Amino acid sequence: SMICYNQQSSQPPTTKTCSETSCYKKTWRDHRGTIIERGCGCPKVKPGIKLHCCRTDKCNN
Amino acid sequence: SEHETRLVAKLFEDYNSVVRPVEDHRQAVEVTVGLQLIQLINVDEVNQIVTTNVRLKQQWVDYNLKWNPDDYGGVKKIHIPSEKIWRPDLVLYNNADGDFAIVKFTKVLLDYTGHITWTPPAIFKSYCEIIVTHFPFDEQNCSMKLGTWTYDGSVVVINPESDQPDLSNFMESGEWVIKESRGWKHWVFYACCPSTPYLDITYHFVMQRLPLYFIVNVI
Amino acid sequence: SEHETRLVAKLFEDYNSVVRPVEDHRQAVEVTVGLQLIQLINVDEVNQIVTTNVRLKQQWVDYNLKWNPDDYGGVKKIHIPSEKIWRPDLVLYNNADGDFAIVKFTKVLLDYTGHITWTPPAIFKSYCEIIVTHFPFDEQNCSMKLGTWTYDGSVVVINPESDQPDLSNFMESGEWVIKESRGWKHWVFYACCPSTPYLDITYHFVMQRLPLYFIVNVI
Amino acid sequence: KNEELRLYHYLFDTYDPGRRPVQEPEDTVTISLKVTLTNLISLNEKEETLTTSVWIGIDWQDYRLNYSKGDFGGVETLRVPSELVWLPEIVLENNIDGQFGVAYEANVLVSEGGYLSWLPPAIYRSTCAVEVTYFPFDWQNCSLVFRSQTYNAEEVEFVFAVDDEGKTISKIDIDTEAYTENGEWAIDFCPGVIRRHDGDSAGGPGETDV
Amino acid sequence: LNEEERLIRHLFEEKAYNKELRPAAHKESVEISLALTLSNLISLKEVEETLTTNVWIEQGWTDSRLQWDAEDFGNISVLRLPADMVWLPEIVLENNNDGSFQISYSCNVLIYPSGSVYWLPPAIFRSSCPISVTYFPFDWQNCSLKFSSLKYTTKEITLSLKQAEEDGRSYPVEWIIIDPEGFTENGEWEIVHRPARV
Amino acid sequence: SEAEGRLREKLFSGYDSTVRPAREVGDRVWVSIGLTLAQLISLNEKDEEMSTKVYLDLEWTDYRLSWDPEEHEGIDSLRISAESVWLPDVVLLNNNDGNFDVALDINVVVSSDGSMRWQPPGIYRSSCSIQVTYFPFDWQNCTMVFSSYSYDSSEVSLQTGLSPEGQERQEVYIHEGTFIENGQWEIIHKPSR
Amino acid sequence: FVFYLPPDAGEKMGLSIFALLTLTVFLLLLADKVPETSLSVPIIIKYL
Ligand SMILES: *[C@@H]1O[C@H](CO)[C@@H](O[C@@H]2O[C@H](CO)[C@@H](O[C@@H]3O[C@H](CO[C@H]4O[C@H](CO[C@H]5O[C@H](CO)[C@@H](O)[C@H](O)[C@@H]5O[C@H]5O[C@H](CO)[C@@H](O)[C@H](O)[C@@H]5O)[C@@H](O)[C@H](O[C@H]5O[C@H](CO)[C@@H](O)[C@H](O)[C@@H]5O[C@H]5O[C@H](CO)[C@@H](O)[C@H](O)[C@@H]5O)[C@@H]4O)[C@@H](O)[C@H](O[C@H]4O[C@H](CO)[C@@H](O)[C@H](O)[C@@H]4O[C@H]4O[C@H](CO)[C@@H](O)[C@H](O)[C@@H]4O[C@H]4O[C@H](CO)[C@@H](O)[C@H](O)[C@@H]4O)[C@@H]3O)[C@H](O)[C@H]2NC(C)=O)[C@H](O)[C@H]1NC(C)=O
Ligand SMILES: *[C@@H]1O[C@H](CO)[C@@H](O[C@@H]2O[C@H](CO)[C@@H](O[C@@H]3O[C@H](CO[C@H]4O[C@H](CO)[C@@H](O)[C@H](O)[C@@H]4O)[C@@H](O)[C@H](O)[C@@H]3O)[C@H](O)[C@H]2NC(C)=O)[C@H](O)[C@H]1NC(C)=O
Ligand SMILES: *[C@@H]1O[C@H](CO)[C@@H](O)[C@H](O)[C@H]1NC(C)=O
Ligand SMILES: *[C@@H]1O[C@H](CO)[C@@H](O)[C@H](O)[C@H]1NC(C)=O
Repeated sequence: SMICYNQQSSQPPTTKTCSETSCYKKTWRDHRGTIIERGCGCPKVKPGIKLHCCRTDKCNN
Repeated sequence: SEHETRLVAKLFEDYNSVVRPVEDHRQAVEVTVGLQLIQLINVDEVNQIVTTNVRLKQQWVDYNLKWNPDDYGGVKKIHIPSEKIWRPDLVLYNNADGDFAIVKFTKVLLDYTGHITWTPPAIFKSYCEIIVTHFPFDEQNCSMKLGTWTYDGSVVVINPESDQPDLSNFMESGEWVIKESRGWKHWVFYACCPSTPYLDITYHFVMQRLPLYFIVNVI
Repeated sequence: SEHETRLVAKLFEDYNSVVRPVEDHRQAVEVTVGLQLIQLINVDEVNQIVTTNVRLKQQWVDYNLKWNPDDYGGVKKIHIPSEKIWRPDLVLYNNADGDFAIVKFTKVLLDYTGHITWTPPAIFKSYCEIIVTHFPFDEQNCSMKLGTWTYDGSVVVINPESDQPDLSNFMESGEWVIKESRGWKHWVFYACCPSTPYLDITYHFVMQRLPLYFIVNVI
Repeated sequence: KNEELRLYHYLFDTYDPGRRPVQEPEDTVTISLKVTLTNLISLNEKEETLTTSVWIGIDWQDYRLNYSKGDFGGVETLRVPSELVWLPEIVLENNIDGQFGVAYEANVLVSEGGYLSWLPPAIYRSTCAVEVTYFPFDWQNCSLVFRSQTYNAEEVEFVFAVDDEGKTISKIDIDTEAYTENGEWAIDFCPGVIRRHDGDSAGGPGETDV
Repeated sequence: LNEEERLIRHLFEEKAYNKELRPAAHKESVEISLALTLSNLISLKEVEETLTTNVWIEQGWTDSRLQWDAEDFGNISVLRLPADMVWLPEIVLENNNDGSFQISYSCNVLIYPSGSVYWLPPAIFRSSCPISVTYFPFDWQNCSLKFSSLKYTTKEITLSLKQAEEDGRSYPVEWIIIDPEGFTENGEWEIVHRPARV
Repeated sequence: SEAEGRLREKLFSGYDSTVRPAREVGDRVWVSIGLTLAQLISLNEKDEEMSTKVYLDLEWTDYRLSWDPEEHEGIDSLRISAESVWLPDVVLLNNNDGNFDVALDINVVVSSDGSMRWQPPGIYRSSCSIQVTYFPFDWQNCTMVFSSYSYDSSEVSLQTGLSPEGQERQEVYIHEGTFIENGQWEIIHKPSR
Repeated sequence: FVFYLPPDAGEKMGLSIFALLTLTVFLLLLADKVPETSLSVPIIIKYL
């Protein structure tokens, strides 16, 4: 298993357990501000989205 | 109808439609949103627009529109114009080329407890990513993202009436069949503002094309 | 801003938009009319229509909208909604299937002298005798006759702003080249009425078609 | 609504939406402009028309709508219909269908220190001169000219909005997560430029547009 | 402005003019005179069976409330008012096929000291003209423009053709008026007859 | 007429056009609906829509708009603008283009006992499901569903509206002199339920 | 009637396949008239 962070932007930190070997932090900007999404895996992102995939425990933030 | 004439005169003598209908400004207005799909009008695969006929049922409590039925002849349940009260500013976020918000201002049904039911109709032209690789045997998932345009989640809360869109009055289409449909509520938080959420309800419909026309006339 | 609010409050306290804005009812309103051609949208030959984008600059003096700037904080010009004031009722007499009069009521600029400048946009759909004899090498001469629909020359006088239409902000047309453009004022007298002229201003445009499309795809 | 109603009466009892928020006539109203493109609907080549869906973020200041949170029980922001406040009449100049204004006149957000934010959405059909030489392997340069319809550059001034890092957003903003590409058109660049031009009469007031 | 504004105050505020009341006794009908001017014939769509016309409709009726003595108002002899201030017979094209019953531009009315009201609203009308295709492309078509009031009946208003004068003799105008100098013929349709009937 | 103006002022003193006429709580308003087909414009198969031009025939009773004619110089009928009186919120439910309303705002005829007759014109694009199997030798069954959008059965009750003939009609009315038949379509049955 | 043509004339293809071409032209003729729904097939399309 592997522990990843899964909270949204600037929210209190929360964690979850998952079977993938990578955590991901995905950051993008819309008309209102900056959204940060945290989870497991290494998803495919649309162009223009900052993606940070890491392979160790609790490495999102 | 003189009791209801008295009541309608009383209710809108000091009424304000700009500010939210709450006792205290620290309370959010609780709105229940349900989508009824009457007819799938068109799926334009070139411009990527789904045209549907819908009814957008919205339910909420107006704190200042309550009355004692015993003071007005036992009247409990009235119909008033929607133009003169506060409403949610529900906008279709992914509107392609139609109307962003409700433009047909039908009547509000109002209880003596201040409960408001408002079911205006709309023609929703929604942008949908259309996959044409399997055409005419293609499967399309198209959505309607609805939200309060100028109210965040701390001042107005929108709740789904049901997890399914209402399809009980849905007219059967000659070109598409709806295999599944659902509605999901989403909370969005921004890095600058940890405290205020932004709520949306995205209804989606998975549709399968009936391929007989293109089988006979092309293949 | 408070001086401006007070000025607007006084200017429209005893104002009548129906009355022609002159001191004496026996003199005419002096209006200057200029036409600015932004874009030649289309020349439809079958129904003999020319659709154009224009700005219709109208200048006159309202007698009742004067003030001394020293009594109002030095303000000299204000912006006023056009629906609040008297306007000339300029109509495209040779309109084909578009709008007869101005429908976009923009704001007017009003000076302390009483000078009003109003420059609303319009889409002019005008009827034009189309000669197809030399097609696709044809030259067309299409006109826009403009006049006060209900006011005659004895009560409202209209003069052209310049001898020619303004083409300073004309977008290039991919199908036509404007070779000539001019504007002529016409006085029309009737046998039953020798004292009241009927005034019009006709702006004509001599256009030459670029023939490459029909040379390549037909000839 | 016990404090929002108090604030509304405090602000809009003596207020004129027809007048600019300036203490002196010679002052200029500064307006931060951002344009977010939701969808590129089409480019009709025969009609030479670009159809787009946009959200126009407009930010400015109104000293007459100033208040403080502490004197109204903590009301940080107030949502009012856009007709009750002065607006800068931003219009798309190079429209082809005759439509200059926005599609939905949304509520304006009035914040504490007179800050006013307005995000109306619009459907715009604009003029695009289609350069035909390399059709169907062509690329096009389509323009969106935004300008105040009634005010000159000495009464209304345009600046671009800024991001969380303070960098000036000189482009069309696009929600990269929510964007669906047009089935025929790919957007390669979207620069934004503020232009200032000399007035119609030398020495008189100038004109500006984005 | 003085006598114009004085007359407007006299007619609409001193006399308390009511546009909802028709200018007649309860059992009397108002005589409305109608004429039509064809500015241009735009098209006759065959597949849609639709005639599109630019027509200026001339309406005349006497309103005894909107009368004055000219000598009491500085010899003023004509007034121009918005159509939303006076009573209108509300003449519409019954024969339309697109839902556009009403005239296009609601222009000013002209009122006179006798109480006569003149109104020339221009309009663009799409009407149903069924097509006879038997002799196509050598066919001729018979289209009509039917004008009536849906707000009033025969007991309230009376429709008639316009009466004109030549050499002191009156005649009803029994034709569509076409200005011969200004008319441009349609590209594929030539007009043979223009009658008018009540 | 001055007596007409005084009558109109008397009737509309305290009158609310947004309030249903119901003297007692629980009283229904009986609304009689008929329809006159002026022209069947089209049946577009590619859009599955029938375009018609019609005249509605709505009859009901407003108790508030009654008067004694002998106290008002014999006036027993009035022609009042429709926006000034309470209307049933009757709409075409199976519209295809998003339009629910009538084409033109006209007068409502009010009798001295409170009887209301409203005959607005309408252009309607209603939804028709085309059965394609025998095209172009086909026949189609196109419906126009009229209903009060807001009021339910306990408030507004509907009934089929009688023709100028005083009998229980079940049919769309067509004036046989002024109706020009569609060149593509022949009307076999035109009932009303 | 193509089967009544002699083989020595060398015109069987030039008749039958051009009849097919004409039928394609009439398919183009009906392409803008028939309903586009897929619940059933029009009998005229069955005949074509
Ligand atoms: C395209 O299309 C278009 C169309 O759409 C076109 O256009 C066109 O163009 C043309 C050109 O080319 C044009 O023509 C022009 O016009 C103009 C205008 O007209 C108008 O007006 C006028 C004027 O009036 C006034 O006066 C008179 C007298 O004189 C009177 O009567 C009136 O009433 C008025 O009065 C008023 O005012 C004044 C001022 O102004 C004052 O003073 C007073 O008091 C008052 O207030 C007029 O006349 C006319 O009328 C006429 O016409 C009509 C129609 O139009 C008719 O209906 C009538 O009846 C008349 O007729 C008669 O005349 C004629 C001529 O005119 C003849 O033809 C006949 O037959 C008859 O007889 C109107 O209304 C005018 O003006 C011009 O004229 C000129 O020329 C002629 C020849 O052509 C001559 O005769 C004359 O005399 C003149 O001459 C002059 O000028 C010139 C230039 O322009 C020069 O060259 C010469 O030399 C001379 O000069 C002199 O004189 C001047 C003045 O004074 C001065 O300034 C200088 O310095 C010198 O001394 C013409 O005609 C037209 O119109 C148009 N149209 C429309 C727009 O529509 C185009 O072209 C096309 N394109 C292509 C094809 O490419
Ligand atoms: C897509 O279209 C755009 C136009 O909508 C193109 O942008 C333009 O590019 C041209 C050059 O190709 C620029 O023209 C130059 O302008 C400068 C400056 O102009 C000076 O004079 C004007 C008054 O006449 C004044 O207002 C200015 O402030 C300057 O003082 C000249 O020095 C050059 O000689 C030349 O004329 C346009 O200005 C520019 N428009 C802009 C930036 O708004 C764009 O290049 C196209 N994109 C492509 C094809 O990739
Ligand atoms: C609003 O009021 C406060 C308190 O007087 C002041 O400090 C601030 O500068 C004002 N803001 C504006 C826009 O004038
Ligand atoms: C109008 O003209 C007549 C002509 O006889 C004259 O007597 C009168 O004084 C003039 N003025 C007014 C105001 O009637």
